[PDB]
Amino acid sequence: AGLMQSGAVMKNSGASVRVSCQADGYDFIDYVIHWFRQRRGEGLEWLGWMNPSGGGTNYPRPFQGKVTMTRDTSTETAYLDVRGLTYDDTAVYYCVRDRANGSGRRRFESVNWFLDLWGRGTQITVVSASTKGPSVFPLAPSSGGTAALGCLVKDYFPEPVTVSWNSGALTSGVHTFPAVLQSSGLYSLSSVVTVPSSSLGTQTYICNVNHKPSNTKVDKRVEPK
Amino acid sequence: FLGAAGSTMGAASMTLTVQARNLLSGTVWGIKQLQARVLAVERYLRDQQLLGIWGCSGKLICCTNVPWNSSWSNRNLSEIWDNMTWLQWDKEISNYTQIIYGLLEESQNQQEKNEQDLLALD
Amino acid sequence: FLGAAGSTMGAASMTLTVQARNLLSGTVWGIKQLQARVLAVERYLRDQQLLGIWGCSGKLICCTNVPWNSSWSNRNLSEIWDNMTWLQWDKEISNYTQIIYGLLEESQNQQEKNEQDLLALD
Amino acid sequence: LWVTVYYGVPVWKDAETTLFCASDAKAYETEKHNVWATHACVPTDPNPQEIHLENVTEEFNMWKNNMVEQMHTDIISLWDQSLKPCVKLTPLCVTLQCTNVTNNITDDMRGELKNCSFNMTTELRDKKQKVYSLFYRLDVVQINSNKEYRLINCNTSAITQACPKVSFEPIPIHYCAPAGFAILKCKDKKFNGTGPCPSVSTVQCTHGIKPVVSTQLLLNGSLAEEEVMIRSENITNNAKNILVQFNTPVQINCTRPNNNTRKSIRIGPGQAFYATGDIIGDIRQAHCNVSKATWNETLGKVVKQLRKHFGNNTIIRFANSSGGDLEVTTHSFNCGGEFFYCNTSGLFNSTWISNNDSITLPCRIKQIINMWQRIGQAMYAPPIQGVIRCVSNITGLILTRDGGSTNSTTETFRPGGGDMRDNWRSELYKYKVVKIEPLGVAPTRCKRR
Amino acid sequence: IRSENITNNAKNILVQFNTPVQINCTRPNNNTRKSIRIGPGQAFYATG
Amino acid sequence: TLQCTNVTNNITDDMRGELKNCSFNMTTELRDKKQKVYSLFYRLDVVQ
Amino acid sequence: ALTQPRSVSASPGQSVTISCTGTHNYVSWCQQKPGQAPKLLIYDFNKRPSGVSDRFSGSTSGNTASLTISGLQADDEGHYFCWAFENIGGGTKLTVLGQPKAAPSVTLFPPSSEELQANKATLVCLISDFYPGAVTVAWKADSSPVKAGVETTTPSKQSNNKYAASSYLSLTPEQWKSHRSYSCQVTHEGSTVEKTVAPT
Ligand SMILES: *[C@@H]1O[C@H](CO)[C@@H](O[C@@H]2O[C@H](CO)[C@@H](O[C@@H]3O[C@H](CO[C@H]4O[C@H](CO)[C@@H](O)[C@H](O[C@H]5O[C@H](CO)[C@@H](O)[C@H](O)[C@@H]5O[C@H]5O[C@H](CO)[C@@H](O)[C@H](O)[C@@H]5O)[C@@H]4O)[C@@H](O)[C@H](O[C@H]4O[C@H](CO)[C@@H](O)[C@H](O)[C@@H]4O)[C@@H]3O)[C@H](O)[C@H]2NC(C)=O)[C@H](O)[C@H]1NC(C)=O
Ligand SMILES: *[C@@H]1O[C@H](CO)[C@@H](O[C@@H]2O[C@H](CO)[C@@H](O[C@@H]3O[C@H](CO[C@H]4O[C@H](CO)[C@@H](O)[C@H](O[C@H]5O[C@H](CO)[C@@H](O)[C@H](O)[C@@H]5O[C@H]5O[C@H](CO)[C@@H](O)[C@H](O)[C@@H]5O)[C@@H]4O)[C@@H](O)[C@H](O[C@H]4O[C@H](CO)[C@@H](O)[C@H](O)[C@@H]4O)[C@@H]3O)[C@H](O)[C@H]2NC(C)=O)[C@H](O)[C@H]1NC(C)=O
Ligand SMILES: *[C@@H]1O[C@H](CO)[C@@H](O[C@@H]2O[C@H](CO)[C@@H](O[C@@H]3O[C@H](CO)[C@@H](O)[C@H](O)[C@@H]3O)[C@H](O)[C@H]2NC(C)=O)[C@H](O)[C@H]1NC(C)=O
Ligand SMILES: *[C@@H]1O[C@H](CO)[C@@H](O[C@@H]2O[C@H](CO)[C@@H](O[C@@H]3O[C@H](CO)[C@@H](O)[C@H](O)[C@@H]3O)[C@H](O)[C@H]2NC(C)=O)[C@H](O)[C@H]1NC(C)=O
Ligand SMILES: *[C@@H]1O[C@H](CO)[C@@H](O[C@@H]2O[C@H](CO)[C@@H](O[C@@H]3O[C@H](CO)[C@@H](O)[C@H](O)[C@@H]3O)[C@H](O)[C@H]2NC(C)=O)[C@H](O)[C@H]1NC(C)=O
Ligand SMILES: *[C@@H]1O[C@H](CO)[C@@H](O[C@@H]2O[C@H](CO)[C@@H](O[C@@H]3O[C@H](CO)[C@@H](O)[C@H](O)[C@@H]3O)[C@H](O)[C@H]2NC(C)=O)[C@H](O)[C@H]1NC(C)=O
Ligand SMILES: *[C@@H]1O[C@H](CO)[C@@H](O[C@@H]2O[C@H](CO)[C@@H](O)[C@H](O)[C@H]2NC(C)=O)[C@H](O)[C@H]1NC(C)=O
Ligand SMILES: *[C@@H]1O[C@H](CO)[C@@H](O[C@@H]2O[C@H](CO)[C@@H](O)[C@H](O)[C@H]2NC(C)=O)[C@H](O)[C@H]1NC(C)=O
Ligand SMILES: *[C@@H]1O[C@H](CO)[C@@H](O[C@@H]2O[C@H](CO)[C@@H](O)[C@H](O)[C@H]2NC(C)=O)[C@H](O)[C@H]1NC(C)=O
Ligand SMILES: *[C@@H]1O[C@H](CO)[C@@H](O[C@@H]2O[C@H](CO)[C@@H](O)[C@H](O)[C@H]2NC(C)=O)[C@H](O)[C@H]1NC(C)=O
Ligand SMILES: *[C@@H]1O[C@H](CO)[C@@H](O[C@@H]2O[C@H](CO)[C@@H](O)[C@H](O)[C@H]2NC(C)=O)[C@H](O)[C@H]1NC(C)=O
Ligand SMILES: *[C@@H]1O[C@H](CO)[C@@H](O[C@@H]2O[C@H](CO)[C@@H](O)[C@H](O)[C@H]2NC(C)=O)[C@H](O)[C@H]1NC(C)=O
Ligand SMILES: *[C@@H]1O[C@H](CO)[C@@H](O[C@@H]2O[C@H](CO)[C@@H](O)[C@H](O)[C@H]2NC(C)=O)[C@H](O)[C@H]1NC(C)=O
Ligand SMILES: *[C@@H]1O[C@H](CO)[C@@H](O[C@@H]2O[C@H](CO)[C@@H](O)[C@H](O)[C@H]2NC(C)=O)[C@H](O)[C@H]1NC(C)=O
Ligand SMILES: *[C@@H]1O[C@H](CO)[C@@H](O)[C@H](O)[C@H]1NC(C)=O
Ligand SMILES: *[C@@H]1O[C@H](CO)[C@@H](O)[C@H](O)[C@H]1NC(C)=O
Ligand SMILES: *[C@@H]1O[C@H](CO)[C@@H](O)[C@H](O)[C@H]1NC(C)=O
Ligand SMILES: *[C@@H]1O[C@H](CO)[C@@H](O)[C@H](O)[C@H]1NC(C)=O
Ligand SMILES: *[C@@H]1O[C@H](CO)[C@@H](O)[C@H](O)[C@H]1NC(C)=O
Ligand SMILES: *[C@@H]1O[C@H](CO)[C@@H](O)[C@H](O)[C@H]1NC(C)=O
Repeated sequence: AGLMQSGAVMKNSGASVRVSCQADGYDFIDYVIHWFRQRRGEGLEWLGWMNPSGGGTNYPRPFQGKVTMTRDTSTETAYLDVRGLTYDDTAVYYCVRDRANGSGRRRFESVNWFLDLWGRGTQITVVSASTKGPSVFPLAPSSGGTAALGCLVKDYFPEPVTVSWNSGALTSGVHTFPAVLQSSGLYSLSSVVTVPSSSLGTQTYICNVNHKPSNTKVDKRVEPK
Repeated sequence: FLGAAGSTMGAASMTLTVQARNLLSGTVWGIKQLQARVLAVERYLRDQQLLGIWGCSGKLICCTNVPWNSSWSNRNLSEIWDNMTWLQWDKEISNYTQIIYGLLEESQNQQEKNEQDLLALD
Repeated sequence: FLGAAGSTMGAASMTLTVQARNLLSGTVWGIKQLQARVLAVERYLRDQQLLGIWGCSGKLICCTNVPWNSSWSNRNLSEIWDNMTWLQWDKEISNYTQIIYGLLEESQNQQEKNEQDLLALD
Repeated sequence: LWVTVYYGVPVWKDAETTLFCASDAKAYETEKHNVWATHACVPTDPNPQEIHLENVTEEFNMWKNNMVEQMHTDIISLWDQSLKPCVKLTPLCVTLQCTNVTNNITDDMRGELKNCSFNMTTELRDKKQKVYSLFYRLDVVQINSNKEYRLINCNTSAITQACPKVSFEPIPIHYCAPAGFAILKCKDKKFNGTGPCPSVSTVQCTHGIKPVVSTQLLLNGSLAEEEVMIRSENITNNAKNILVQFNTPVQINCTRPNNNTRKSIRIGPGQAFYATGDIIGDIRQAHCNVSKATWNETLGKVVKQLRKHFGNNTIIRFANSSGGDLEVTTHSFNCGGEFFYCNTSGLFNSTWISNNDSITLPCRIKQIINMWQRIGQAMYAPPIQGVIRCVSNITGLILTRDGGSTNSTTETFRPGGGDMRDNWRSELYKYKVVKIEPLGVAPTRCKRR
Repeated sequence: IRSENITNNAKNILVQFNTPVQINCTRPNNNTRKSIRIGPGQAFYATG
Repeated sequence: TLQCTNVTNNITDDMRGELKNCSFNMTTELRDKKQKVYSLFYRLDVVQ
Repeated sequence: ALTQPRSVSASPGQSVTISCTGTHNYVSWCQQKPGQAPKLLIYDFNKRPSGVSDRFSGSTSGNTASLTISGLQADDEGHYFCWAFENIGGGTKLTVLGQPKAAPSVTLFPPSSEELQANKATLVCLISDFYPGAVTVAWKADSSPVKAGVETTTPSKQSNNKYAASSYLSLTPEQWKSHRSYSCQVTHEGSTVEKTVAPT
């Protein structure tokens, strides 16, 4: 049974979008729906609730007018709306069934609210539009723990992005970390190598990258000073 | 419950207490079991009525101021509590139940309670 | 009618006569109150049956040839008619009602009326 | 000590049975065939038959109750009944060449009503029937041309027309139980719906109750007495709607202020339709008026009666609804047959601290309901000629608490509702069904022969 | 095996097994449904 | 009335036609409009 | 606004507590397996209902409220949370004790002189080869933590199973000259580690 969260989706600062929780396996009309949000490594947050009977809801004070959660009884579906989007709304969004509240004689009853049934969630990602080939910056070693360096690459879109070390000739001691959604609505990451201490001056190091969605390949010579 | 109707009458006499236990034990298609429970109640009450109008009413067992009739299948004392069963008896008895009832319900308490009045006065 | 269930048992004993008064007191949506009256009658009759199969049947009050059980909450004589009430008792009693019934309905009249037969003969 | 049993003892417990109505006598005489729906409902005990109870206390739970849902299934049952033989409407889901209005009635009543025109079955089968009628804006819907509309229901749910002989007047009903079952009747005035109630009577024929039909606002209901009362199954649970009962009657006067005209359309045989005709004179919107300062002082005594739970000093605020269907987003109700939805927005834009005309809020009329989410069937509310005016008392309210996650900073309320069962709980708060057992046995030194 | 009087051929014969017979039935096609709208309310359900 | 035909897929004469692809008008949600539609049926649901 | 740890870790088949703290209201508990619908566990501070393993034992002590677990099964890897009405807990990534307590490695890198030539100061903190992949990170300008424009990743698989993650600070080059003792600070399993850079 369960619930049908629509798939993840990207949109844009400002703007607005609609998200679908389809219900199968019981009484759409009985029971009550809630919505919840987890941002980038964040304690989850309440969004709002709807009794699917008459339609009554309650938006918490800081989200009133922001959100617009609704239902269609015939389609047996729950819907949600969000407006004037900001990066601060980058997250994952669950609908969820309470059985202990709502119309109908069937009630499991609990003092605490029941979060019985869970939609899989819908990840919402606000990415300011266009694409923009990225911008690479060299992070060099310097002043023990054997030397280490890399190149970061910044404010691009969309991911992924290729980074290689001397046409990828070297792969000893390399790691290319996950992207990061900055506030700006664009991404940024970095590729790192570690090396011996005498390996500088002699052996030298550069970054190959390409963001082929923008068709932009780049070579940057990284140097500690 | 109806444990051994094939055990003889004298054996069966020991308990008459569970057949009288579960005998009540506490939309169309829903109308029906109502129509059934109601006549189960009527059968129970027809019983209790035929009972009370006899000197019986005192539940289960009840001696009576009318004896036997020869012709009503002359038999013996050990031939029935030790060698017969219940339906075994009433299938025979089918042929005389009516005037049995008739004489109980009349010639008994009616006389008996009027005679009682004749002494319930002095 | 149910006047003062909070009055003690010895006080409440004075009349048991009105709770037994209004207890009967003389289309769909029309089927329902029929379905209700019928089981009110069944409850009344389940009562009267559980009653008659006990030596009681004689309405309201009825002494009985079985005493007490220690463990069944050993208490005192003035602690209950002068200091307790009805539900107050039966909530405690909930834990033993069944075999109470079981022993009454069996070990009493069945023995008692058979012994009676043993003297209702001579 | 021996044993001895007693028949008629004072013992009962938590049980719930089937129960029957009671509709007294003076309702029985009004000639004209059938009433409300109480066809075989038996009249009321003309004397108050109740017994006060001495030193007894037991626990009422107004939500764990049942006779509320009894009355709920009862009323949707008789709802189905009421219309069951009434006139069908299948030839109305038809295209609708329409337009707006032609009279000096301001944008305050601009269009909204519609003057649709269309064909129809005659009495016979062959001929069509070019006709026209007038409708509230919420009965119709565009479809992608001049002005052809659809009725709202025709993509969801068929519709029957109420028999005009029916009248939508709530009448005091006495719910009365069978024997073996009693109604414990709480008789304090301070019982927040839950817990044991000391001050109690025993009763069987509960008082005459009108099943008033309204959202947010509770009409013609029962009074509270000294200190207005409020009830929640656990208000800390914001989602638990809050139900409040007044000690003070709120005057309310509603009016649909236009003189209508009726059309016995003949979609025969037998089945006759009833349409709107053109209106007499001016056109003005239905609405309601309420005494300003009484409103003021009742919401006073309320906001006084709440901070007890939320600190003697907390920030209070009210508002218009959180957005729902027209039934819950407005004061939905019936008066004189037809059906109002009142913009209760105007009576909540307020913020409350610690310890002149009169209010005119407008309502719009709709004729197409399928209430209790009972879709699959809709009811056509037939028209009424003349004007409609409506005296009512307001006695309670259904509300929603905002969940402003703080500590006890600011808490704000709005008119809740949706679930109709509360309008019953709000007069069921004071009753409990108990199954009595007349049997009780005690040990005692008494012997039989 | 049971018959009201099998010599009466017309009396159908009813037989009961001591042995369960395994049977696996299959309608082996993946269908699709049509909520045709012959409304209001009444919705038809067709084969796709 | 039911303007029909047979099948269009490689499914052998073992499943030749039998199912039918009928097409026809219908009541809409409303009363006026017709509704040109089509559905598939087992051979024993239909007749020439 | 409830407590709950940042991460916990333990060997299979053991016995572990998870604490969440706020008010005497009735907590309840639920379960995020990764990419899985949450699955409610225990309702109303103690009792487990239908289709739930006895191994889970919720209790409380007022304001605080915890969940004991019998027999650690790794099929229960993931996140766990408590709630009490609109007040929510902040998740708890319970991992299992497979391999050793891996002390992380922390590297802090300055803004490229070419970032300075494009006037956007960007500082990086990088955590590598750690386990369990469950760390938190705050910054420190001079002697003061910061709220503005900090982003941090979610840890993941390195080649050698152990974990990797990144923190990015975006400040403008004068904002980066203004505090000297700029610094990144991590907490891995209670052990608090720091690194620092200054404008030079
Ligand atoms: C809910 O609340 C709303 C909002 O308040 C109400 O709406 C009100 O509705 C009423 C009727 O529906 C409206 O009444 C009409 O008023 C107009 C304008 O009258 C003004 O101007 C004249 C001079 O031009 C003044 O003399 C008027 O003074 C009236 O009131 C004073 C007291 O304030 C009184 O002393 C005056 O005598 C005068 O009253 C009437 O006097 C005599 C008898 O005493 C009477 O013959 C005369 O006609 C006066 O009505 C006032 O300042 C007025 O012209 C209207 O009358 C005419 O037109 C209608 C339409 O054809 C005819 O039916 C009628 O017979 C007249 O020919 C109305 O009387 C009112 O304006 C309106 N708004 C307000 C703010 O009150 C709702 O009614 C309420 N509903 C419910 C259910 O509660
Ligand atoms: C009722 O009874 C009837 C009659 O018996 C059943 O009808 C049978 O139905 C099944 C499925 O519905 C038919 O199976 C299909 O077989 C074909 C032909 O396979 C033959 O040729 C290849 C080489 O060309 C052989 O290797 C095959 O050997 C298979 O069987 C042997 C054992 O006998 C086994 O060891 C082999 O590995 C092979 O099995 C499968 O092996 C691997 C995994 O083990 C698997 O990846 C591979 O695909 C093999 O299926 C055999 O001699 C075969 O091509 C079909 O597969 C492909 O097409 C379908 C259609 O797109 C795909 O869904 C599927 O994934 C493959 O792409 C089927 O497997 C069978 O022929 C048919 N008739 C008989 C006589 O068995 C009903 O099913 C029964 N129903 C019920 C309810 O009881
Ligand atoms: C609602 O719309 C209907 C349309 O079906 C209106 O009815 C028709 O209204 C027109 C004018 O709008 C009438 O026209 C005039 O009729 C008179 C008398 O026949 C004639 O003297 C004029 O020359 C002109 O033709 C028309 O007759 C009338 N028909 C009917 C059957 O009513 C109706 O008036 C509209 N109502 C409102 C309140 O807008
Ligand atoms: C709450 O109680 C009041 C007080 O009675 C109700 O007001 C009543 O409104 C109804 C119409 O809804 C009136 O009925 C009609 O009355 C007129 C004249 O009285 C008559 O011509 C009609 O045939 C019909 O009987 C009723 O009279 C009126 N009450 C009084 C005393 O006049 C009100 O309706 C109740 N609340 C609700 C929501 O209905
Ligand atoms: C509850 O109260 C809020 C504010 O107190 C109301 O909010 C308002 O919503 C309406 C409709 O969404 C907005 O209206 C727009 O107004 C323009 C110009 O008058 C009109 O041409 C448009 O067609 C549209 O209706 C309005 O801007 C917005 N804000 C305010 C301050 O009114 C809300 O309507 C109320 N809802 C209920 C159910 O009471
Ligand atoms: C059962 O019969 C129906 C007839 O009502 C078939 O539907 C129609 O099938 C034809 C082809 O047989 C489709 O024609 C083609 O349509 C596409 C897309 O519109 C177009 O690109 C081609 O140029 C050509 O016109 C037609 O669209 C389609 N219509 C509908 C409403 O389905 C159906 O395919 C038959 N099914 C089977 C299993 O035989
Ligand atoms: C009512 O029926 C009349 C016919 O009696 C309709 O008038 C026809 O409308 C159609 C529009 O598609 C035209 O094509 C015809 O030429 C019209 N005249 C005829 C048939 O004589 C009228 O539109 C109908 N009105 C409705 C359905 O609202
Ligand atoms: C609305 O409230 C008023 C309160 O004034 C009610 O009037 C009272 O009605 C009751 C019963 O009808 C009487 O016992 C009181 O004496 C009346 N009050 C006065 C001052 O006489 C009125 O009946 C209510 N209307 C309703 C409920 O429809
Ligand atoms: C609403 O309109 C109708 C129809 O015009 C009015 O009915 C007439 O009313 C007058 C005055 O009461 C009578 O003299 C007529 O005999 C009535 N005729 C009909 C056909 O009903 C009605 O009065 C209007 N409403 C009001 C309140 O006056
Ligand atoms: C609601 O209607 C009633 C009755 O029409 C109004 O009460 C009258 O009020 C006037 C003054 O406002 C008095 O002169 C009358 O004696 C009152 N009569 C009755 C029967 O109450 C009441 O004021 C109206 N309220 C509103 C807000 O319109
Ligand atoms: C109920 O009344 C309120 C105000 O009394 C209405 O809100 C107004 O809506 C219009 C819609 O265009 C806006 O232009 C106004 O600005 C609003 N009022 C204010 C004060 O801003 C509301 O639309 C009415 N109806 C409902 C259903 O709530
Ligand atoms: C919100 O409540 C206030 C009352 O405090 C209403 O205030 C009105 O303000 C307008 C102009 O700003 C005045 O013309 C009115 O006379 C005021 N009325 C009152 C009762 O003070 C305000 O109208 C309310 N909002 C809405 C939408 O009705
Ligand atoms: C029968 O056909 C339907 C429709 O093509 C299949 O439904 C899809 O199934 C796949 C695999 O299970 C899913 O990934 C899709 O999301 C399903 N889509 C829809 C719209 O249902 C169905 O799976 C097919 N039957 C079987 C046994 O696979
Ligand atoms: C469905 O209805 C259409 C009309 O919309 C029918 O098409 C007509 O068929 C008749 C056959 O007797 C022709 O004479 C007409 O010329 C056709 N076109 C029209 C009326 O525009 C179609 O045959 C119907 N299909 C069915 C009933 O299966
Ligand atoms: C007993 O039955 C016989 C039948 O042989 C009959 O003659 C006799 O009258 C019966 N006894 C009485 C008392 O009627
Ligand atoms: C029945 O008893 C009689 C004596 O009354 C005796 O002569 C006869 O043999 C007995 N027969 C049977 C079958 O008991
Ligand atoms: C009375 O109850 C006790 C329980 O302590 C039990 O042992 C005893 O058998 C009971 N009395 C009889 C007569 O069974
Ligand atoms: C009960 O009676 C006993 C004597 O049988 C006595 O010792 C005891 O104090 C009494 N207690 C109560 C509470 O009546
Ligand atoms: C009728 O009113 C609607 C509502 O705005 C408007 O769109 C339309 O133009 C109006 N038509 C006429 C003929 O007045
Ligand atoms: C209501 O909830 C609160 C907090 O969750 C709790 O203290 C109380 O026991 C609950 N039940 C009530 C008030 O009946």
